[PDB]
Amino acid sequence: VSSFKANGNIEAKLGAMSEKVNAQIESFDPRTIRELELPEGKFCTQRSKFLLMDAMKLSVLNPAHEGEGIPMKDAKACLDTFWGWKKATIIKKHEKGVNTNYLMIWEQLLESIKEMEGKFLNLKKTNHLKWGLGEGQAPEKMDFEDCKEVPDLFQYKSEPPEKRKLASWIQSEFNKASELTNSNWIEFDELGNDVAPIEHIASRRRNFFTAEVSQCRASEYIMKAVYINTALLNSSCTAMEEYQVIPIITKCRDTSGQRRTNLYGFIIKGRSHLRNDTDVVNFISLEFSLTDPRNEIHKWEKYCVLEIGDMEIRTSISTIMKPVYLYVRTNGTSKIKMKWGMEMRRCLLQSLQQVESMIEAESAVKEKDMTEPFFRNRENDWPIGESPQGIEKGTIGKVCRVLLAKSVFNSIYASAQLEGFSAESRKLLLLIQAFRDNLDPGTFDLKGLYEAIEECIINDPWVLLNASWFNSFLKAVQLSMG
Amino acid sequence: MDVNPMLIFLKVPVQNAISTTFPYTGDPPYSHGTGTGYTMDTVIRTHDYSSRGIWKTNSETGAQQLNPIDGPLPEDNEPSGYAQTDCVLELIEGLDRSHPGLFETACQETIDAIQQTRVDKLTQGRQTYDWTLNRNQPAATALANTIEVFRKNGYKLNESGRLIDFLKDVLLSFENDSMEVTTHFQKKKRIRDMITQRTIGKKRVKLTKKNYLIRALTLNTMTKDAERGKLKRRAIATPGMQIRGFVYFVELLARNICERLEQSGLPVGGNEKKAKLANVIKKMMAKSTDEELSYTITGDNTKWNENQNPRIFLAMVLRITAGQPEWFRDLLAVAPIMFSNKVARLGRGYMFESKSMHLRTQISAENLSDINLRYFNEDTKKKIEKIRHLMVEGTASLSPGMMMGMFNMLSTVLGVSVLNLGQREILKRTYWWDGLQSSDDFALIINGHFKEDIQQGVNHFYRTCKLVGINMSQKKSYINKTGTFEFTSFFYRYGFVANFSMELPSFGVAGNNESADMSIGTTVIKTNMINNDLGPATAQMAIQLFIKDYRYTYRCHRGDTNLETRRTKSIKRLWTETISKAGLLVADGGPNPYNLRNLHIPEVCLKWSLMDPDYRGRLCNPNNPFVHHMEVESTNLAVVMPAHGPAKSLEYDAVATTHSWTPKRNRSILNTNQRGILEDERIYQKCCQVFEKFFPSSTYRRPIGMASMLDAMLSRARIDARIDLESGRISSQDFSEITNTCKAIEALKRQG
Amino acid sequence: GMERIKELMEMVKNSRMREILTTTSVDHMAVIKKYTSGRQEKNPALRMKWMMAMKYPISASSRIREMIPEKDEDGNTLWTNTKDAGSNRVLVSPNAVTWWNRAGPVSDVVHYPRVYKMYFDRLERLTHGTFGPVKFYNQVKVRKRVDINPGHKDLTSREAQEVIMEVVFPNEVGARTLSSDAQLTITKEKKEELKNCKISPIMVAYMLERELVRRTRFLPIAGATSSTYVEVLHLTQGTCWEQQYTPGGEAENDDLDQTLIIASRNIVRRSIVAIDPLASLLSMCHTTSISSEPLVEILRSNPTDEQAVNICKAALGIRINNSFSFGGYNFKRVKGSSQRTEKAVLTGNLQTLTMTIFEGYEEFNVSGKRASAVLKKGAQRLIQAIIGGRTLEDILNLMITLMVFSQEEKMLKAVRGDLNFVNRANQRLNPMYQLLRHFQKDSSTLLKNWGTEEIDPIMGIAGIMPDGTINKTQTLMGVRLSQGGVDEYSFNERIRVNIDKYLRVRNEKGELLISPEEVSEAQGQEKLPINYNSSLMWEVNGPESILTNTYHWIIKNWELLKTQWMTDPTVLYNRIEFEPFQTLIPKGNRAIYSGFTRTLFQQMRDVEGTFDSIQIIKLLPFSAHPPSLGRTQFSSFTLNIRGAPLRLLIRGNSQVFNYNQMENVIIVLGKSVGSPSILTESSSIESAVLRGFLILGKANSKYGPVLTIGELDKLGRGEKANVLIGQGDTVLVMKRKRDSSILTDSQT
RNA sequence: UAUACCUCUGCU
RNA sequence: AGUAGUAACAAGAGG
Repeated sequence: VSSFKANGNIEAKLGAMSEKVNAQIESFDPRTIRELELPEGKFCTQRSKFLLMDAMKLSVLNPAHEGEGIPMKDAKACLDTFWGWKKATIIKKHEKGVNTNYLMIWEQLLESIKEMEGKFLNLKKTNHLKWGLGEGQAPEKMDFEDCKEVPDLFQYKSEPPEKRKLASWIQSEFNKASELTNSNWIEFDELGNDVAPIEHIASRRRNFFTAEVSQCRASEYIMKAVYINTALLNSSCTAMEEYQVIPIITKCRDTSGQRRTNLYGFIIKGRSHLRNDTDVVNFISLEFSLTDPRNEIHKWEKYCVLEIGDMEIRTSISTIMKPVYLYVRTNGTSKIKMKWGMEMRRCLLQSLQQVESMIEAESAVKEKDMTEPFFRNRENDWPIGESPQGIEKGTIGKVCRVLLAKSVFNSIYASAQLEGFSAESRKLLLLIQAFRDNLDPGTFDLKGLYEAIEECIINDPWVLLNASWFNSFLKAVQLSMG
Repeated sequence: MDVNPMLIFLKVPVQNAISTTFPYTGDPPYSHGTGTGYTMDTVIRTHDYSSRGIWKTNSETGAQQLNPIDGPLPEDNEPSGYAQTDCVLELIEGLDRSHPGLFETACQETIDAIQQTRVDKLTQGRQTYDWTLNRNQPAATALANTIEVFRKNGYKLNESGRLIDFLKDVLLSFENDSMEVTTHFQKKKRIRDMITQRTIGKKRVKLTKKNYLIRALTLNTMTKDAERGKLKRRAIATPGMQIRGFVYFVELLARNICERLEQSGLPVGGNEKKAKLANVIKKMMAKSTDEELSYTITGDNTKWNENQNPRIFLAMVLRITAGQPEWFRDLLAVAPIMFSNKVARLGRGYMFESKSMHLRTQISAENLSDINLRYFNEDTKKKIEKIRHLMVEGTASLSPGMMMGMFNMLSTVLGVSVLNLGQREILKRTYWWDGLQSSDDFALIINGHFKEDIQQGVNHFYRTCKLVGINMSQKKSYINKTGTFEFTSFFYRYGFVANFSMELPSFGVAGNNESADMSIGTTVIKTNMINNDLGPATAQMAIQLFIKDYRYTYRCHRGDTNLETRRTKSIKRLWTETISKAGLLVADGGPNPYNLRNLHIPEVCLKWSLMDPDYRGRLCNPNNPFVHHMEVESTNLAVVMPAHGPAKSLEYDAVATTHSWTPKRNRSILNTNQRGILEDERIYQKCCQVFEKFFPSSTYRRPIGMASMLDAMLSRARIDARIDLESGRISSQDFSEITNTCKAIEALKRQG
Repeated sequence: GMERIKELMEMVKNSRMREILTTTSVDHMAVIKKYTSGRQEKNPALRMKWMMAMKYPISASSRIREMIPEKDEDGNTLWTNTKDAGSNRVLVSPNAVTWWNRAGPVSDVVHYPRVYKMYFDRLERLTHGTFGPVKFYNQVKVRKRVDINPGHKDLTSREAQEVIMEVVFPNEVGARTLSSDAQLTITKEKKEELKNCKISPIMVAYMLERELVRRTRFLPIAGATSSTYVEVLHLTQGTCWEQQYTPGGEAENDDLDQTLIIASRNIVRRSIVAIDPLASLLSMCHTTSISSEPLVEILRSNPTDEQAVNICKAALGIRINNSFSFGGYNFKRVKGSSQRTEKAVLTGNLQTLTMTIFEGYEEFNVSGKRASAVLKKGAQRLIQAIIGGRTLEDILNLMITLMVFSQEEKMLKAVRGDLNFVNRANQRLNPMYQLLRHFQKDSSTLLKNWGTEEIDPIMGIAGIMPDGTINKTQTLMGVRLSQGGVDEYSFNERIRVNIDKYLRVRNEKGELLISPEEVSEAQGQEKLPINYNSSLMWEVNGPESILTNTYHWIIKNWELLKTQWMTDPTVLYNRIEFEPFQTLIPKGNRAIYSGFTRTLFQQMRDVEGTFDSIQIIKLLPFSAHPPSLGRTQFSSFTLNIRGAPLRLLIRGNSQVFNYNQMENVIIVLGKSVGSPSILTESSSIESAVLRGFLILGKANSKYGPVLTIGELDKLGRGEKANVLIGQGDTVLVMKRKRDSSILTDSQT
C-alpha cells in the first residue's frame, strides 16, 4: 500500500470491464410515460377511528348544569335534546362478528348512562362487552420447551395486506372535508400585545386565515380527533383495567357568535396495559348518523349498524321525518397513533405556511401587502378540482381548505403505504417539473421507479385516492402541454 | 366537481410547493416485533452481492468469511461487492495529488488527539452492545462494565486514564484463554410475615477464546423505528465496546480530511451545507466555458453499506496514513480489521402462536440452528437454511460489507475521490465533472459539449463507482440540466427553497420539562422563521397552537378557565392568591406573553418585571428539591428527534426554576434479573456526590487524576481544615477532630 | 466543614463502597459518575404526554419530605415514600411544584439578574429598541457566518475556562495563571458582580461560559450582520418584508467604524459612475444615515483612517489622515503610486489564486503597537524596510507583516502546510490576511527562502538575520534595523486636504494623495444598517440587491420603457437608474459591453420580425455607458458580485438572468423580479446575439462543419455557416450585409 | 390443576 | 372479533 504507484489502473481495468455495466439515460417525456397501475379486488373500507361526513350532531346551545368542564354531563345534556328512541334493531351485519353482542353493548351503555351518577362511568365487565373489547383473547405466554410438539404451532401471519380497489366514497369524503360550515371549530389561545408593525400585519393576515380555517369541516374532524385521543390517552394511563365510557364532543361557536356543544356518539375503552408505543387499546366506537348503510355497503364493511330511533327534519321546502342509525364498530388504537392524534392541530400550519408563502411570493414582486387583495379581490386562478366540464379553478380561501383537508387526511389515514408512495411519487413529480422547466430530464430506470411507487399502493383508501389524483394530474399536464 | 390538490402543481412549481407532498402531520411507521427477519435478509443480501468472491475460514473465529475485493469484475447493472484495490489506491493517490499535504496535516492532528484523549471521552454517545451482559446498554455503562472485567483480569493499563492505554488492553484481552466474567443470577427464598421472596446475586463464569473473541466482534441489531419516506422496515445495528474505541480515531482522521475537501458534504450543518453546495455550483460555472452543456444528476446510492468492504477501508487507512509512524497506522488499522472479521447477533428471535391450543411462545435467536423448519413459512425457512451456513456461536459472520452508518466520514472520502477524478486536467476528455458526496446520497454535475459527451461521462463515473464498490440506484436517481436538484431533502430550484413540512414534528411539546419545553417550542418557531420561511401569521398561529398544546399536555390550564384536572385545584389557589396575574408563568396557569418579537427571550426573564416578589422568590429558590444539577456540560441540553435524522441534543435558554424538573425513570428493570444495577448506581452516584463536596470543580471541568478518590478527598480534607484553622474561623479542637477522623479513616482503609 | 468528614467516615465504614472509593481513580470516577441502568428517552414528546397523566410522574430529592407537607390544603397528595429507579429521590405529584410556588419558602433573588445577564440583555435591547415602518420587496438573503452572542467578552473557550474557574472555583485551579490583562480585569469584575449570590455554582459556570465566549453560526442574512441585529433576525427580515428596527443601547465602535467604511466605499463607487461625482457624493453624504444617525456628523467625529472614508471627509472638509490599516499596523503613503492590477499566481502550497497585485513604486511610512518602519516597495518587490521598535518580537512581527505586504514571489512560494484560501463552506477568503496569519505563526520557511544581503557598515543601520539574529555585516534582503528606532507622530497628524470634481484628493501643497482608482471594490456586508436616503442609491444596497432591483425596475415600468426603446433610445441609455448597475460591471469592459449591446439593439430595430422583449430587458442595463466602436464577439458578460465573477450569457437563459416559461417570470439570482405579452412573439430568426450576424434557426449539415464564435471573422457578407453558439447548441448563422450605429448624447 | 384475591411493571 | 401488515398486540411477571 505504501509502495503502490498508479499506472492508469482504473483506465485499463475500465476497458477490461464488460459493456453491460452502464447507466443509459432514457429521455423523460410526460406524454410518453404511462399512468399508475391501481390495484384490483374488493372495494375499500372506512378505516378511520370516527365518522367523518356521515356523523350526526346532537347539539345543545350554551352552558347548562354543573357540566361543561365535566365530560359525561355534556353528553347527558346532549342526549336530552333527542326523544325518539326505539328498541334496537340490527340493519347492517358485521359479516365476521357475532352481531348480537353489538346490540347488547349499546343497550348496556344506554342503560348505564341512565343509571350513573357523578362524573366518570366505568361499565360492568359483561361477556358481550368482553367480546367487543377482546377480554382473554391474548394467548398465554409460555416457554418453547413446555410446548414443543404442537401440530398447528406456526409463526404469526407475516404476509402482505389484501389488495383493494378505488371507491367513490373516499373522493366524496375529501370533497365534504374541503367544505365550509356555520360553526367556527378552532379556538386559538391568547397572544402577546401587538407592538411591532409586522405583528399588526401578521395579526391582520392571521384573521383572514382564522376565518377560512375555523369554519372548514376539516377543523371539525381535527377538534374531534384531538378530543377523542386526548381523552383516550388520559383514560388509557389512569384507568388501565376499567372499561370507561368517553363521549365524542366538539365545542364550537356559531357564525352568529353563540356557544354550542355537539355530541357525535360514544367510545367504550378496553383494557390499556400498554407496554410499547405500538401496543393497542381495543375500544368500541358507537356513533350517531343519518346515512343509510345499505346504499354504500362496501364502505362500512367492518361496521355493525343499528336502527335505534327516529326524528323530524325540516327540508328547504318540505318537512320529512327520518330514522337514525347508530354505527357500532370494534376498533383499536395505539399510544403512538393517539399521541399524533392529540397533536393534529399542527395540520393547520402545513396549509397556512404554504398559503402564506404563495402570498409572500407575490408580495415581494408586487412590493405591497398582497394579503388583502388575495382574499378580498376574489379571482378564480388556482386549479384545485376537476369537474365534468374540465379543470375548475378556485380562490386562495379554497386553496387553504383544500390543502388543509390533505394535511388532515394525511394525519387520519396515516400509513406506511402513504409514507412510501409520497416519497417515490415526488421523484416523478420533480421529473415532470424538470421537463416543464425545459431541463431535458432523464431516468436510468423509469419502470423500476414505477414498481417502487406501485408496490406501496395496496389497501389504504387515501393512498389509492392520491394515486388516482396523480394520474388525474398526469393527464391534465398531457392535455395542456401537447 | 371533484377536488384534487395535486392539480396545484399545474400552476405552482413542485419545488415551490414541496411542503404539500410530505405527509408528516400524521404518525410515522413503527416496526412492531423482532428484527431477526430483516437482519437475516441483510446478511443474505450482503453475501449474495459478493457471491462470486473467494471463501475462507478464519483461524481464530472459525467463521466462513467471503472475500469479494479483487474478485471478478461484474458484467451487469446489479449491485456488486466486487471492488478493486488498485483502483481505490489510485483514487486515494489521485486525491493526495489534487489536495497536497492534506493527509499529513490531518494525520498530525489525529496523532495529537490520540496522545491527548482520555477514556472519559468514550462515555459520550449512543447505546453500545455491552458484551458483559449480552445486550444494548448506555455507552457509559458499557465502558464501566468492560473496564470492570478488564481490571478484574490482568488488563489494567487503562489505570493511566488515557484512551490509547485502554486500546492497548483491548488487543491484549484476546490473549486470555479463559476470560473470567461476573454475571447476575436469581435466587428464591422464604421470609415470614409467610412470603416466598426472591433475591439476586453474583455468578463467576469463564468464556473461552471463541466465546470472548466472537463477543468482542459482535455488532448487535435492532429495527429502525419511525423511519419516514419508506414502505417496509429496516435493520439498524449497534457496535461492541472493544471496537468502539478505535472507530472514534478513524472517524476523527476522516473528519479532518472531509472538513478540508471541496466536494465533501460532511460534517457541515444545515445552512453551512446549503452554502457549501450553492458555492460548488458557482465554482462549476466559473470552471466551465460558455459553450458547454451542464447536467446535474440527482444521485442516490443503493445498499451503500452492504457493498463497500472493510478490506477497502484498511487499504484507504493504510494509504492515507502512509508516511506516518507504524504505531499510528496500526492503531487506525484496527477498526477495519475488527469490521472485516466481525459477527452479527440476530435480534431477540421469533414468536409462535397456536390457534387450536390458544397459546403463544418466544423462541431464542441461538435456537435458530437447533430447530425444526415446520414452524416457519416458505420465505423464512429458506432464510433459516441459508443463515445456518454462516452460524458460529449463535451468530452470523458478516465478513464482507459494512453493517450500518459507522464509517460515514471515511466512507464519504471514498466517494469524494471519484468526484476528484472528474477534473478536466485529470481526465483530458471531451467531458468532465464535479459535485458533492455525503455518505449514501450524492449530487454529480457533468459538463461537456453535446449530450453524447454527457452520456460518455455519466458512464465513466458510474463504471468507476462500480470498480470500487459504489453502486448508484438507477431506480431512485435521475438526471437533468443544471438548475434544479435534490440533496438529502434540500430542494434546489435556481437556489435552495423552503421545506417547512420537514420540521413540523418539532412544533409541539418537546417532553423534557415545563421550563425547557417552553424555551424549545418558542425557539423552534424563531429558527423556522429565519431558515425554513415560516411566515409571520403562521408563526403567530404556531405560538397559539404551541401554548394550547403545552397547557393540555402539562395540565397547566390558565387559572381562570373552568376545566376539571388534578392540578387546576392547586393552580386556582395560586391564581387567586397572586396580585399580578401577568407575573405568573404559563406552567403555573398564567397568560401567554409571547409574540413574534418576544420569542428569543426566556419566559422567566420576560415575566421577571411583572412577577410577584413572593412568587419569584419561591419559583427561583436555589434550595428547591425539584432541580437536579449534575455537570455543567450537560446543563441546558434536551434531546429531540427530527423527521429526517438520527438523534440530536438541543440547547435551550431558560432560568433555573422549580419547573426545571426530571420525570420518573423506567421501573420495569425492577422485575428483571438486572435489579442490582439499580443498587450499584445508588452507590456510584452517592460516591460522586460526596466527592463533589470535597472537589466542587469536578462538576464544571472533569477531574484529572491517577490517584484514588478516597486519597484525593483525604488530602483535601487535611489541608482545607488547616487553612480554615490558621487564617480561617475554625478552632484547634475542631481541627483535631478532623485530622483524627482522617487518621482513623486512613487506618480503616489499610485494615481492608 | 466537619459534616463532610463525618459523612465520609460512615461511607468508609461500609465495605461495598469503600471498595469503590479505593479502587476507582479520579480519572475513572468520570466514567462511574455517568453509570446508569436507565437509557435515553427515544420519544420524549410521547412519554411526557403519557407520564403527565400518571399520579406521581416527577422525581425530587429525599428532603422534599421535610420541606413540604404530605397532603396539601385542597386534599391532593404532594409526595410519596416510593423511591425512583436507582436513586434516593422520591416520586412526587405536579401539585408539589404548584404548591411550592405559592406556599413554599421565599428566597432572595436580587443577584439573579446579574448571573443570567446574557438573557436579561435581550429584554433590555427589545424594551429600549425603536421601531420603524415595514418595507415590502424581494429580501435578498445571503448565507454568511455571524455572531449569535451579543455582549460577549472576546475570549476563546480555553481563555474563558480559566476565568470561570478563577471566579467560581478559585481554590481548585491547576497551574494556569490568567495570562491576559483582559482576563485579570474580567475575573475581578465578575467576582464583585456575583459577590454573596446564593445560587448553584454549576448554573453560574454554564451561564458565564455562554456569556463570555463568542458563539457563531451560519444564517441567511440581508444587510445588517451585527450580533445585536442577528439576535432579532426573525423580527427584522422575512421572505418579502423588511421591518425597520434599531435595538436599545449604544452600538459597538468597531462596527460603526466598519459600516462607515462600507457606506463610504459604496458612496464613492456610486459617485464614480455619475456625472459630477463630487456633487453626487455630497448629495449622498448628507442623505445617508447609519443606524438612525446622519453620516456627516459621524464622519466629523470618527478617527477612521481609510481611503474611501477620507474621500468623503475631503468633500465635507474634515481633518484627514492619508492612511490605511493592515494586520494591526497603519500604513501612510509618503511618495509614489501604483495601479491595482489583477493577475493570478500559484503559491508554494500548489494552489491557483486570483490576486489583486499592486504594480508601481511606492514609499510607505508604517506604525503601530511597539513598532514602526519606513517601507519602499514596487510591483511584487520589497526594495527597502527600515524597521524599529521597543522589542525584537514587535520588530520581527512587523518585518513579517511587511514581507507579506510586499507580495514577492519569494514569500508566496514558501507557503507550507495546510492553507486554503476558501472557507469550510467554499466561500472566497481574503488571501493577504490568510498569508499573514499563516506566516505570523510559521515564519521559518519564509526567512530561509528570502535570502541574505551584504550591509554597509553604518553606525545605526543594523541587520536582521533569517534566524532572528541582530547581525552587523549580513541581513535579510532589503530589511534594516534602526537601533535608535524611527521618528513618528508626524504620521498621526491630521491634515487639512482639498478635493476636485472627480474625487481626486489633493493636499494643500497641490499634490495627489488618494484617487478613486485606489478604492477597493470589496463588496462586503455591513455590521450596522446603512440607510441611503437618495434617489441615486437603491432602497437597500449590496451587489445581489442591485441586479434584482435594476431588472425589477425595468419590468415595473416596462410599458414606458418599451416605447422609449423604439423611439428616442439615447435617453433610455443615459437614464440615471442604470448607473448603480454599472458598479457591478468591470471598469475596463463597461465601454465595450455597451457598444456591443447598442449595435445588437439597433440590429433588432433594423430587421423586421425579430423583436425579443426578454433579450432587451436582459441586456438593457449593460447599454448605459459611453460605447466603444471596437468589433469583438461576446458569448457572455462578466459581473463581479462579492468578488465572484458571474457570467450572464447573451443568448438564452443563465444563472444570473433566468426566464422560466412555466411560471412566466424572470428569476434573477434565484429570486423572482417579475413577468413582462409573448403570445405573438418568438421566431426562428435572432438579431440581438452576435455583432453583425443573424441566427436563422437550427444548424444544417449542407453548409459545412460547425464553427466557433471566434471563427466568424472569415465569412463573406451574405454567406451562411453553422456555429456552436452556447449551451451546446449548434445553429445556422448568416452574416448580414448592412450595418447599424447610434450617436450618443454625452461627453467625457 | 381450577377459581378467587394480593404484589410488581407501562420505553428495559 | 379487532387493531395491524412481512410481526406483533389482543397485558407481562410473581406468591
